[PDB]
Amino acid sequence: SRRRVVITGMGMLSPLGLDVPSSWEGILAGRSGIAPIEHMDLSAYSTRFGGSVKGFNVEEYLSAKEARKLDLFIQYGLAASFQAVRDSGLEVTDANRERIGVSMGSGIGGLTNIENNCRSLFEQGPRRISPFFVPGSIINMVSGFLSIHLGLQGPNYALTTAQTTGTHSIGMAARNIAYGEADVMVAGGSEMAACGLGLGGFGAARALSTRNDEPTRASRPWDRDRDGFVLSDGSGALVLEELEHARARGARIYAELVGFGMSGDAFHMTAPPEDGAGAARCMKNALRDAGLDPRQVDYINAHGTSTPAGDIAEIAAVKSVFGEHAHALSMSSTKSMTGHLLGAAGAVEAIFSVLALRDQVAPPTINLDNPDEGCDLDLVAHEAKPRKIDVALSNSFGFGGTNGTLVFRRFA
Amino acid sequence: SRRRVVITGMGMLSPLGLDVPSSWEGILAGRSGIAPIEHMDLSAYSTRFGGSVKGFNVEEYLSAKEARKLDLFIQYGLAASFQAVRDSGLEVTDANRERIGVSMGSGIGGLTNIENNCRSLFEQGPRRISPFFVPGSIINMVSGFLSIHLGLQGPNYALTTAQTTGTHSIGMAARNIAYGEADVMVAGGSEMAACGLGLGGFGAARALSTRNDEPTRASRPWDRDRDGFVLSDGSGALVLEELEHARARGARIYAELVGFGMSGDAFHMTAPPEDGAGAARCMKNALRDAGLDPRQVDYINAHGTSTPAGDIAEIAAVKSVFGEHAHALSMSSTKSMTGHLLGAAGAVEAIFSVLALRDQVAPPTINLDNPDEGCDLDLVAHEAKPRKIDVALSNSFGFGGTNGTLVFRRFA
Ligand SMILES: O=C(c1ccco1)N1CCN(C(=O)C2CC2)CC1
Ligand SMILES: O=C(c1ccco1)N1CCN(C(=O)C2CC2)CC1
Repeated sequence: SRRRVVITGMGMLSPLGLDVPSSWEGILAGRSGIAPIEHMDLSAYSTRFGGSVKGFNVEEYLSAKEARKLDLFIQYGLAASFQAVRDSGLEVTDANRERIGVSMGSGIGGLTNIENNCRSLFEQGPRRISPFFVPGSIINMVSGFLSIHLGLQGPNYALTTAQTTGTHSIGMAARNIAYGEADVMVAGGSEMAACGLGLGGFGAARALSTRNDEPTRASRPWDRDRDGFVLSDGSGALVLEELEHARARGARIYAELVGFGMSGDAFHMTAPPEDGAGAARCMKNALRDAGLDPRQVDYINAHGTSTPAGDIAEIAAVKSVFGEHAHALSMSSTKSMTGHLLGAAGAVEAIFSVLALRDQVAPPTINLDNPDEGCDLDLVAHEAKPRKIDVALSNSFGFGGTNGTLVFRRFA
Repeated sequence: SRRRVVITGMGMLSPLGLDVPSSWEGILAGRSGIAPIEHMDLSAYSTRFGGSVKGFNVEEYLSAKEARKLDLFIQYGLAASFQAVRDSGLEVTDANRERIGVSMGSGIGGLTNIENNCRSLFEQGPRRISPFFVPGSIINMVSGFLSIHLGLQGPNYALTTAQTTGTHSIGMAARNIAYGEADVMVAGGSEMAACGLGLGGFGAARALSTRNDEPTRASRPWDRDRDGFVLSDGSGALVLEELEHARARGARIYAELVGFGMSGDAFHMTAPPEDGAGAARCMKNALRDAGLDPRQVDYINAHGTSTPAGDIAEIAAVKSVFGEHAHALSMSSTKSMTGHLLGAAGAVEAIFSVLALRDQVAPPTINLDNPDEGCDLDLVAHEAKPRKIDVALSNSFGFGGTNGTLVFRRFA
């Protein structure tokens, strides 16, 4: 019968910092992690900025020997995973290694490595492709390498649900624990899509902000002058743990994971429906799963990508689900500061939702100078808002019409 | 408690055929689908052959214009999915569409599209990258496009666990039904990795057979002259359905899905342990999940990839799990005929396991001319073996040490 799931450890790389506390400091200060990209020449591209991880030192985590085999998205996912395991205080033993698994996902995986190898193939032939090309680029190798390095023998898998990946990974990993398939899961996502193919591909779709001359102002969820999402890199990982398992070892518990929803829009390959119908179905599934009155929701970490259609769909969904209570809750987009970490967005936003519960503060939506038509909720414009938060919801929506919602609440 | 899950529809593209019955006729005749790869200059490559899908006509499923947006692996996954839904006779309505979801996966997704868009980017710059590059290449777009086309609003996700994908996809979809999160799921996997990048990438790891002179003899699981796997393309999809839901509409039930195991080896990025400890844990987990004694197993569809270490690991795991019963079951590798469909392997092999139950016949391991040291089980060498089969297992092992086992039983 269904067990309770709590969060005992968190880990992160983001455009705002190389761990959770540094990133969260940035979030509560309204700081932008968006800047012109330095790691390649984008003069031919329509978008030349994004949210890069700054000063990542893989030698805090991995031998130079292992690191050279791995795409940046795998390095970032292992960094966040290792942080989360250390933060949890969990000791892996022969007694518990079969009950600890991992589900770290990605939207696009090792696109930098794949591009570099494609260049080698075309210019120099197949004998110049790296022997590590497949295992060093494939999405499941965060799960795989973490399992090998820590000796985790529980369920081992990876999701890829585009911009919903991190939210789905955490929710499904919680179900594994709830249903008795594991006692502990490391779950989240990682992404590093800032190669020519990534910036070029989203650029070809005209999906990205082109505010090159003012990158920190580009991500402006619900602002009338928004012109698309900002591409960002990084990782989030949580240690999810069965409640009695955590209590038995005297774990520090950040919060309880009480609800998870999924739904499909069944609408369009890339566009969310204007009325947010699929997002509303997803949130209602999540709130029913948590056994909650919708009026218990205090804070929503929105998907809030800074696209014209997505941002207004989310207002329409939140009004549909919460009715008059839509005017009492606080909803913000931390993507205003971090940009869109794609498959890692739901993982870092789950962590920000847990810290909102820990610190009783709604992070701001920076850049919200002129809320658009109908964007008249408490969107925490400009500055962090201390407030009572017992229940926090984190939403994600992705290509293929795929929706996820996590519901967290305070634990005492 | 848990609801029962049955298989009511199946769909496939394989190197043996453009549907399930043609593919299965090839399997029971011991036919090879392996041949030199056409319309591609593989002179510079150490492997020049594989399992291609022959004569696929996407316009039976999609308009030319919608097909142009999608990588071949997505086309293949949608073909199998549409076949499976047609075969099930399910009618989607407003009363059930929130209870019908999708989990179609892939191991390495849209290599062909990545190759072609790299070519554009390198020769012409980023403004010639297709607008459809991202949504037409990402792994979750089989689930996405299928849900849009059929109006499915249930759980919508995608796994990517390398060579384990199709097995994990089916098993997790069965959990969604068992635990009441859906009444129907379409689940399975698809793969098209015969580009330069797939053959080049696996070739750089020296993982592939190089038997260019006799491609039909290349895939020879447990044979002493095996020299690595054969890369193949295609897709498998099953309609999974709650038992009372299937009985109520008079569905034709192929078999029951009674068990699912996962485990991580935590051993090595690409190599399984010689003793098959991880595969043994996974099979024991799946039999425990089914409430079955090892003695009740009649037929195993091995992973049986034709690699030196993988094939012998599986013999060790089967001896370990089954003890005095290990010689009484039959175990075969249909990869001897189909080659290795990577993330689609577990999907087509689940279908072959279900048909072994329907037809009371173990498919052959072709090319097993000289069994290797210790390969002394009943590996169904050369020719199909009619026999009693009440319980059939299908095993998958992949990069990262990820394992999956499905347990099927006859239904009456
Ligand atoms: O949790 C870990 C960790 C686990 C295994 C190896 O490192 N760390 C150390 C590395 N960190 C930093 O460098 C902080 C940014 C300053 C973050 C905390
Ligand atoms: O989803 C994507 C993608 C990148 C750009 C557009 O879509 N990728 C591709 C490459 N993949 C792989 O597994 C690597 C090849 C080995 C799967 C994930």
